[PDB]
Amino acid sequence: GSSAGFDRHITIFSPEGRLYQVEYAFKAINQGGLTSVAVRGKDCAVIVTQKKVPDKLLDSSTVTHLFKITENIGCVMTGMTADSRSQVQRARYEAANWKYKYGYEIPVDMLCKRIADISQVYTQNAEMRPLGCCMILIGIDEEQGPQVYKCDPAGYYCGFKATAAGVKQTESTSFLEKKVKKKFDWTFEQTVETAITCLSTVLSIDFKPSEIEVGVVTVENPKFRILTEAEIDAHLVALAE
Amino acid sequence: DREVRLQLARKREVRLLRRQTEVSLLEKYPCSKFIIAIGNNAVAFLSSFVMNSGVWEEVGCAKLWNEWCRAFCVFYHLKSNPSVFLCQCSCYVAEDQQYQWLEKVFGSCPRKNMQITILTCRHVTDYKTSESTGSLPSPFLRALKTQNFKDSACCPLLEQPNIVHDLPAAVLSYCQVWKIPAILYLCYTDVMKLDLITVEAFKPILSTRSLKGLVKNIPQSTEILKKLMTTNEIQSNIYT
Amino acid sequence: ITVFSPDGHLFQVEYAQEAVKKGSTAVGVRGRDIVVLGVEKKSVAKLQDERTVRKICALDDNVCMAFAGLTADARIVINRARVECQSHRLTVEDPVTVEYITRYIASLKQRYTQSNGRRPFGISALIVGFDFDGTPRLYQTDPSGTYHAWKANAIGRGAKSVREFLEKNYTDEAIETDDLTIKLVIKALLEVVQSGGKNIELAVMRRDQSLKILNPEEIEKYVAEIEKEKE
Amino acid sequence: SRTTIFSPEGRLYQVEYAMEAIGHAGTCLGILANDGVLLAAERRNIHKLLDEVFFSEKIYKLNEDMACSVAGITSDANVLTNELRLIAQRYLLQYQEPIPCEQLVTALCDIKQAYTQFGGKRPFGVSLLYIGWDKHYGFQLYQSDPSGNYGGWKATCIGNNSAAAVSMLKQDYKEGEMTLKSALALAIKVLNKTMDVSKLSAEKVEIATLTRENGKTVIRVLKQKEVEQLIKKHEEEEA
Amino acid sequence: GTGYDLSASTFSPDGRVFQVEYAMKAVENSSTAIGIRCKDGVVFGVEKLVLSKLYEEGSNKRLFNVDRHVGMAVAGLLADARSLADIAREEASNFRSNFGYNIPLKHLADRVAMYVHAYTLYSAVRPFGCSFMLGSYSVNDGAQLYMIDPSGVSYGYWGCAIGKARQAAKTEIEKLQMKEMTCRDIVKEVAKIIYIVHDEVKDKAFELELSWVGELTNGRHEIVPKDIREEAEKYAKESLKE
Amino acid sequence: MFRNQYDNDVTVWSPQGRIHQIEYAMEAVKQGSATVGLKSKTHAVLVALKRAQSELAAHQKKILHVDNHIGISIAGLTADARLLCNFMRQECLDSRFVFDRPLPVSRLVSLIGSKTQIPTQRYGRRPYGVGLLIAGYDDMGPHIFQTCPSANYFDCRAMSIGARSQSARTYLERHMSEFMECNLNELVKHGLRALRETLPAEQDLTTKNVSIGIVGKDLEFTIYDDDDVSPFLEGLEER
Amino acid sequence: DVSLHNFSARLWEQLVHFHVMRLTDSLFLWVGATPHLRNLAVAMCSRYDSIPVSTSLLGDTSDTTSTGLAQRLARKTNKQVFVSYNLQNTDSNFALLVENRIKEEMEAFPEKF
Amino acid sequence: MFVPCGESAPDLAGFTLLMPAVSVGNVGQLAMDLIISTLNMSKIGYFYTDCLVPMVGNNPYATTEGNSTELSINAEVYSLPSRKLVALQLRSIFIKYKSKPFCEKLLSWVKSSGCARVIVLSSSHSYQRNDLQLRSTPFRYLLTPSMQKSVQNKIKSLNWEEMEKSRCIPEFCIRIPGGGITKTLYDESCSKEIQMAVLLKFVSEGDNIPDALGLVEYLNEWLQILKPSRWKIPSSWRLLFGSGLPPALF
Amino acid sequence: GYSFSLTTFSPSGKLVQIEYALAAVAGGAPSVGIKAANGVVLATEKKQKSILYDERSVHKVEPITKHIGLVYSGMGPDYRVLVHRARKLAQQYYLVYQEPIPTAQLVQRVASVMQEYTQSGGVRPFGVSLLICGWNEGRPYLFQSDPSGAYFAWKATAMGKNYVNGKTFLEKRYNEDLELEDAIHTAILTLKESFEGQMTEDNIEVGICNEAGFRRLTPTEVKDYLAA
Repeated sequence: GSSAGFDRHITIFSPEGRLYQVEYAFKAINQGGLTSVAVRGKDCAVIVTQKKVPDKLLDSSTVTHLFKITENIGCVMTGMTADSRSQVQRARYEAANWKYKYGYEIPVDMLCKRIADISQVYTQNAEMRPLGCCMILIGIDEEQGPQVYKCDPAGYYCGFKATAAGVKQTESTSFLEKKVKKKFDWTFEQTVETAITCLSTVLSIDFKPSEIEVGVVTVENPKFRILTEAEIDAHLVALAE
Repeated sequence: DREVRLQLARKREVRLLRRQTEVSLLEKYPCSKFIIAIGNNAVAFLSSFVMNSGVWEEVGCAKLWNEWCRAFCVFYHLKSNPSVFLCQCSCYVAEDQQYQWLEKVFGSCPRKNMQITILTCRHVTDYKTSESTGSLPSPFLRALKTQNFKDSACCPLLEQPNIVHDLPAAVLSYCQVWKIPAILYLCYTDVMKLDLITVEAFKPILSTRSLKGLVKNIPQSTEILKKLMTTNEIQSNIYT
Repeated sequence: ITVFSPDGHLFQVEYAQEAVKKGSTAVGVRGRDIVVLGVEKKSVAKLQDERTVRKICALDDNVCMAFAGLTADARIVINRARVECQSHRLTVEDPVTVEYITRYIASLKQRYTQSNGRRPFGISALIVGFDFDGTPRLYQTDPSGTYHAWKANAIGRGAKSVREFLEKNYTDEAIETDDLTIKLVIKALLEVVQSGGKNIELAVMRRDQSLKILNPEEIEKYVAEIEKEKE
Repeated sequence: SRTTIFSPEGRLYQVEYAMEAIGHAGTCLGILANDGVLLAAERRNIHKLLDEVFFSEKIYKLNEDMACSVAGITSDANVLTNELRLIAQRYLLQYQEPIPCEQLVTALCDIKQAYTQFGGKRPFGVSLLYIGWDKHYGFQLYQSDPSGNYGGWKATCIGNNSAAAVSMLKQDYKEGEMTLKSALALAIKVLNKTMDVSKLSAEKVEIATLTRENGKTVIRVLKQKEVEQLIKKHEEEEA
Repeated sequence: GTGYDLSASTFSPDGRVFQVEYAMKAVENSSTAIGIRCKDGVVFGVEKLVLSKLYEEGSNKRLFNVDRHVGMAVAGLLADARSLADIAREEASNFRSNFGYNIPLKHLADRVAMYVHAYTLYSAVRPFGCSFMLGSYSVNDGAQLYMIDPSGVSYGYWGCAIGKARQAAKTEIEKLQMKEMTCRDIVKEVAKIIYIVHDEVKDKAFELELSWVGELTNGRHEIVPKDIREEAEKYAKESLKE
Repeated sequence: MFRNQYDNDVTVWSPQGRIHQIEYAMEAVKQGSATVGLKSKTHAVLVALKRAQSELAAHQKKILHVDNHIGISIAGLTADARLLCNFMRQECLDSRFVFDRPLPVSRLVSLIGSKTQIPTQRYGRRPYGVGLLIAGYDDMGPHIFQTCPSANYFDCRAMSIGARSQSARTYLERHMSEFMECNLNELVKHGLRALRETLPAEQDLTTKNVSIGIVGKDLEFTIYDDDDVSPFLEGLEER
Repeated sequence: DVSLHNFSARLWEQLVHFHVMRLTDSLFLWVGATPHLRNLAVAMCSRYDSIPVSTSLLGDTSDTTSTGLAQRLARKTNKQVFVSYNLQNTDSNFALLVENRIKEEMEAFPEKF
Repeated sequence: MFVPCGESAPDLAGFTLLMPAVSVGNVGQLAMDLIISTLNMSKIGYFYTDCLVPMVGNNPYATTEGNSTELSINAEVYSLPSRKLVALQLRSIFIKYKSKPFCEKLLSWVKSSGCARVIVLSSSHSYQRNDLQLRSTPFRYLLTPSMQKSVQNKIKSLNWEEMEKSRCIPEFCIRIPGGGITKTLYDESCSKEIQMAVLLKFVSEGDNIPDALGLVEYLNEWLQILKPSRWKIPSSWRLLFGSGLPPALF
Repeated sequence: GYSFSLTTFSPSGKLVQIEYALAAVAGGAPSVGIKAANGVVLATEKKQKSILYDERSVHKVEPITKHIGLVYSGMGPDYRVLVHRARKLAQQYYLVYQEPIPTAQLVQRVASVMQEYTQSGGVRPFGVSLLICGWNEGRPYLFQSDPSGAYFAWKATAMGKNYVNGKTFLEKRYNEDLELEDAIHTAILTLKESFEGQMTEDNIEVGICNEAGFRRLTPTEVKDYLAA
């Protein structure tokens, strides 16, 4: 290829020491069109994302963004669906390898570290392109309890307590920091309501049980569970009252 | 460096060598119908039909050199009435040498009376068409008249987006700029080698006024002559 | 590098030919009982020893070669050729033939000019020496990899001019003895470069001897008598 | 891209670019002397907080018999000097006789030319000067070119070149009728001539003397007061 | 997006890879193919544009049979369609052998989606120029229809189209209600849609290529009987006329 | 104008959703000599036009023998033709060697398509630039298969590809029903008439420029040379 | 019969390994520290050329090491010698040592070439 | 080298030339042809020079059937005397070592004829500056000192972005790698002190129709060509990207 | 993939790729290290932009075989990859020589990896600069591995934002030898001089090294040093 331009070739650094391909991957994540949130409560970790179904011929059940890598580890995906599914499969493979070799469950920290290493590989080798998707890992840890880690195509994997990703990421993060500074009990219902209302207020729309999908992992039940539309409707009624 | 480049420039430049043995051809004798044949098929058709009756004495040859083709650029005149001229140019003239060739042929003192009839063949792929190139007729042809030609073309003119470059375009541009009546015939043929179908498609031109009285009919003599040049240099083993 | 010109010329080999043309004039003569090499020198060496700039070398004892072009690729090809000579002397235990090493160098150049991952050598190795039976030899490879035996060849700066001058001069009467061959080589070199003197790097090899780098004092005295003969 | 493609005129490219990079890469100097071949360099910037844990900057030691100075890219110079040490120790393991200077410089230039020949890597753009006494011949100094061929330059200077002064100082003593002290004097004179900005000031230049004393190559680097008196000789030269 | 549309591993300033979009639009260049996922099963319909009478009937077939149960309708480049059909055949056979039972449509769908996405990732290899509808019916899994966009998405559809007339076909399909009916009427409906979307002025002629999988064919992807195809074509012609 | 930017490689998609390299490969078949392929209810005749030049220079063997019941004719590049013929011969021989069964023509064509699809997808490659007219007779019956330079292939009743093959295509399309219900001699004569209409008006079907390969119900694929084509030329009307 | 005389030698420092396949006269020789069949050339005495004719079977064509070693070994012995030199760079002097290394073994074990 | 279409040799005294440049793709030429078609600028002469590879074709701006059957050489010039507007039209690629003679010849032509302001529509490479092109607007300008101060203050009021003055060999000489002809032409004009301005745009190779629309809108904003559906595209803008879909491919 | 070298010499001869890598390194959080008499410290700023970021998950310091320790300024995935590579090299050296890897050879190995990654095609130079730590023979070490692969021994140096001001501050502050328990104070003051606000316990990390090795200490431990 011999792509001399910095803007259309990952390897070459920009004159200001920046990687334009990574920025364009972030713009792809934005182009996904959806927004996702994640909050680490004192008792569980939540992930809330909207499920906008084009038209009606498409089966709403098939389209999803909540994925589980390990039975305790959940995930939410933002960006191109193909890239998201590829990263989910790679994370599943990494979890299986860790279970087979080390013998115990893959910690969320180590899973995000591995995914960040893969992203570094992608963003360093000129052959391939950075995957246009952002993945947020949640799970219950025996030592740190609930754990929220967000991995990004750049290779940045710092753990969070409350985080968001998507087109409305900035406003969601602002509102989430505002909520965090209050520092209330952060109970299951509290954290779930915080996340869902953050998404609703940043999108400036009313939420329906079928319009969004919610998944939660709790200390009492380490296994990751995707909340059914009935539970989401109950929580929406809770916000209403 | 510069001297080497200058030596190359000479090697590439067209040199006019008289065939009767720095004055240009038209500067030496004026013409009234200068026929230009570009490509092997064009010169083959010329030799078959037009150069059948008359002396057609050799007057000059514009020898040149380029990375593609060094063949010949022999010029002819009927010699029964030297008013009518002719040119059988098979060697490919490069872009940097086309205007040198124009200067050698005409120079800077044209007569402004010649009906420049240009004979050339292009490939079907060059033809810009709305549909696929495979749907086009194999040997179909097109014409490009100038402002003051005024003589109806025997074939439909080219479409707007389609263009022609290289030496035929060079001569046509020279004629248009200096207001010389002319017409550029394009024989869009799928086979660029010597094939009698291409000259069969070139046939309609001898019927029109352009190159009308030069051919002394005799289709049998011309048709037999066409089979003479059908034998050509052995091709390579690339295609079978 | 791996693409042909419209006329059928590989660009890399032609560029290597140009590099050779910019090189010094390697001139050799196939004399009986004596083979003489000669290469034009750029003098200079005001603070540099002539040992490291010796364009004429010795591949083993029965072969000596000179080159014209870039000196780095020349050094590496010389190293490979001498390594091959030593390996043959070790395994086969026979004196390497001039034909053998010339063909090896030509094959190496062909390999390097064929693959597109590596550029051709930009030199033309002029190889001389004596075979097992003592037959004088004269060869000249090219970046393309075409080795050709010659009676008296000359390749480098103004290769064609010196080659035709030497062809006009080269005769068995001029090849008799060894002083006459030295005169021929020095005459060709002086025709190339008028300054002469230090520019004339002269080397001689006899039938049963090794490569003798003729001393500059010997080179200039031969030049003087050559001048005397002209007058 | 076309890192190993011949130019139309035969001027292989990226190696003139290496040449220019060397040219604007300081001023490394070295002059051969009968007592012992000498080397010199330009200690760019004061570097007050820098600690000289290493043997010296731009003057890397090649085992016990050879030392080298570079005037090119620092990283490439480091890698190539590490390779030089590796090859020298390799030959020492092979035979007790230490690697001759000519063979080692030939090996390094072979690596550089191989990079210049096989595509897939930018040429190593570092020019090196090797000092060292050898069992064969004697004290030797070689000028290396990042594009390949080395040289046997008894006196040479890379970077800012200006070989006229070094030639006028080398041929002054017949180029073979010199002494070590004359070598330091001439090196200081030429360095001062090259150093247009003010003048060489002690820590602005680092030199190393490689002489065989009692059958032992001593590679002694001059600094502190050793360089202070060298520039004092520069003051002596000014008079 | 000039300059950023030459490699599949280059992101445009907007943040999209243009090679994949060009692959989708090249799929658009081909004639439209329609699939329907009714309650009884899945029915396929492809506008097989006849090029010349010389080609024997059945040539350039667009409806492939990956296995007994799983079929496929394709669009875009037919060479890539055949290659993907072979790959899906291999995957389905591998699963049937290793696990012993027929592959669920979801597994084949996401595996082939991952493969095509892998092709879209790298600069050397180019994205597949074909989009296909992996549709199948099982007595347990149910009537499932998955479209595999060259991008690498595996979305379950109740009905969708791919080709030049994709938009109008989708509009007509959504006018149709694809729930709770036998495929016996779905064949007629899909033939009707194909007839409407077909453009006689541009496309000289076409051939109806209908295949279905469902309880009527015992969950097997088989070409519809000639009588049923003729009846569907007659109904479509009658509806189109006036 | 714009297509020039999206036709350098085979892995680039044009803004029009096209790969012009595949189109150029598809024209490479037209660059070759004309060939005609037609079949009847019991036979599959493959008629090829040998280059009408001095056969002394080169014996243009357009029709090649693949198996006892499969044979093909070359239209396009010779290297790709040879590779494809060798590949088909390997597959047929492997089938008959392991399973002891004739390889069906359709399976062989599917394998050819799968093999020829890879170069189109991969970088730095090119599609096989040759068009094959596979005249075979498997259990189902006679089969004329058109293999384009692209991996796409067509099962054709009658076909003709190469230079100026449109006239042959017209003739074949005008007489399909006759081809279906013709015997060996009549079908061969029809193919020869198609080839003649491919030829110019002046040129006629000579023994030097005509080769035919016939595979039938009880006839193995046999290539008839210049001497063996006269029987069909005799009895064929000139008009 | 085929005598598979597998042996190793600490050439220079790296423990480069060796392999032998006698057959009848078509000796096969492999060289390389890592077990890789990178290059391979076959050379045997030819009645038409003074140098035994050799061709680079597989591997990089710009190596001229396996071919040369095969030619020299085919001149030393009779018939074919399938040399498979597989050293990455080894400069060129190291190759001479290996040629010495194999040479010593042939003197020690003429039968186990 | 101006040759009139008829024989009157129309004078271009007090006119403003509109020349394109061989830029990245064909942005300058496309925009020039677009404005020619929109403004219905009649042909007046034929600038026959020895610098471009010859080419011929029918009238790019067919309009009427009679005007459709014409001849278009590599270098032809149209003008609209109503607004004292003249416009050259380049439609050919250059011969090696011939662009500078073109610069000199056209500078002499404009100086002698009287065409005051020469507008050079062009385009530069996408990357352009040190990431400044990605941050700032692609459009720029480059006007010679001889340009009328009225136009200079008009541009200043327009609040445009001036040329980045890309660093070159001495230290900040304006460099336009995409245009190629643009730099030498500007230098020749400055030597001749001929009023002219280069209106370029950081673009990349590919489809450049939107770039042409942007450039013509830039020119309209400056000189109010049309009205500071909109531009009537030429009939030449047809089959500019392909030659039909081969049936066997799909 | 893209085996041909992508870092190409400029006509003038400067390697623009390395210069851009150095610019990216400069555009990073300040990281200052001191080679004190009794130890070497690597105080760097672990700046939490928002309360959402949790410093307890990721760390900017990483000890190598106890004695060695590293920090970085820019990027950070590259830093993680380099840390993994250096740890693997240390393990290999220890298991093959049966002795802990001395500092200088680890610096040489990482610099060689950087040089390979800037030289070989298909890849970009690492956009990070590494500050080694070590207690070899019982002395400090402050090698600064630049992205190109040039490591220089220092006594007081900053590499991130406002590294020039930090260098001047250290030159006007750092003693000829100083001592442990004061190098941390000097580094904290340098960070203050090059900070965008206030430092909490977990807003900066210290890479103090001693006879035991490069120790990360704890947020409470450093918090004690901030009050002093």
